[PDB]
Amino acid sequence: PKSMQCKVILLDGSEYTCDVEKRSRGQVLFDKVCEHLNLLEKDYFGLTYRDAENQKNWLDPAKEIKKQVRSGAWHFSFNVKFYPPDPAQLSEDITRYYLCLQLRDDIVSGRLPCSFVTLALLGSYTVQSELGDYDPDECGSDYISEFRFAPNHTKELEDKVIELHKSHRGMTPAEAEMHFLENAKKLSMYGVDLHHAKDSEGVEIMLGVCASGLLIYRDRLRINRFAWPKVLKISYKRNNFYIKIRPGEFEQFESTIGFKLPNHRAAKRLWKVCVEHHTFFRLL
Ligand SMILES: NC(=O)N1CCN(c2ccc(F)cc2)CC1
Repeated sequence: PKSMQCKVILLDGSEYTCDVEKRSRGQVLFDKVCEHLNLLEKDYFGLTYRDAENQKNWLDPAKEIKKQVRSGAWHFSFNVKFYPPDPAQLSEDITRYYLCLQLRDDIVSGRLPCSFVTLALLGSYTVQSELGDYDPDECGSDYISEFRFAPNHTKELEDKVIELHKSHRGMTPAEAEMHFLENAKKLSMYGVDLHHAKDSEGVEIMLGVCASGLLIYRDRLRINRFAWPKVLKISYKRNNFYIKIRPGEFEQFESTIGFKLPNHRAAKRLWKVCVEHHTFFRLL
């Protein structure tokens, strides 16, 4: 029974290595990673891989690993797939911990934009969680934390993290993680998966997929939002992704909005993440 070596980048930046039979489905590897992580609330998470075009793909747990990674290495990341709109409702602290690690990467990477004050507040809760109570000993007037807090670090941001850290005396790791999440969850790009596209006139837009629906970023002045309820039907054909929108009360016919994606695989990928989010956020 021939087994393939799998390497998984965990949310703390460390590598987990295991073996699975070469005809294994993605669920087999995912179950092994989740057990390694002592994670029970597995529904929010998944494994990503990079395809032959270097795009991030979700590893489908129901399909053979080999028929997804195809010609590529058996190298994966462990990621949040469905960002809970109310992290306080998760049953375990360890779930909330992994969600925090994902969000810290979302922030440092610039996928999750954040004001100066919110970067420093989020930062201060991570420090409280990881080091415990503020200690003046590990912080002179020239302190810079090992912790990555932001896509661009400034001495002013480092100072503001420390100032807010001082206010969190007595806060336990679970408490600090919950405060982190209560703030992060409110950010306008929280849990938003962004896809480059063109509208039916060839104008460059972004399509965002999240818990509440599909977003269309045309410009800062023009953001259309389709709650899952309003979305009747979704489909892809060639390089195109089409969305059917419910008629308003006492309108006869649905509207179709068509989008052009970079290529057929980018269209299919957007279609599948939409399918997944609708099913998830219709059951949650
Ligand atoms: N198999 C079926 O009978 N349905 C058809 C509609 N479909 C859907 C998917 C995504 C979305 F955004 C809106 C609707 C769910 C599956």
